[PDB]
This record gives sequence, structure tokens and C-alpha cells, in this order.
Amino acid sequence: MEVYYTSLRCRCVQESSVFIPRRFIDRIQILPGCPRKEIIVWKKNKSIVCVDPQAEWIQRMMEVLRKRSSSTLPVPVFK
Repeated sequence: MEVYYTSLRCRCVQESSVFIPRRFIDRIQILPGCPRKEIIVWKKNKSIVCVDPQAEWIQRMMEVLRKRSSSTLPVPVFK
């Protein structure tokens, strides 16, 4: 799915829902002036893609990355 936004307030005018495998992704920006949330994917081949925030795969990948930023911490020590 591809969505086009006549709106002039957001930098993402065109969003895609097509799956982007994790191995080709460098980084993902989350933007909560623009009245809607944006997810901008920086691919490993220097291209940029705005992603449909409602796509299932991107919600699943974000859940994984958020759960991992607390799972590779050093193991605390007590007493």
C-alpha cells in the first residue's frame, strides 16, 4: 500500500506499507506542526522511506527494538 498526503504540514508526503527487512535498515526516526506520527526509515543503501505507521511489520519491529534497548544492559550487582 502507498498513501499520498496533499497536506503541507508534514515532511512525509508519501508513505509506504511495504515490508523492509531489518538487515537493510540503518535507522528509524519516530516523529510524534505535523498532525500525524511519522516513521522515516533510513536504508543501508542511502535511500529514505516514510512508512505507514499502521503497517503491522513496522509495529512489530519497533516493539522488538524497544524491548532490546533494556535487554543488553550490564547485569546489576548488589551488596
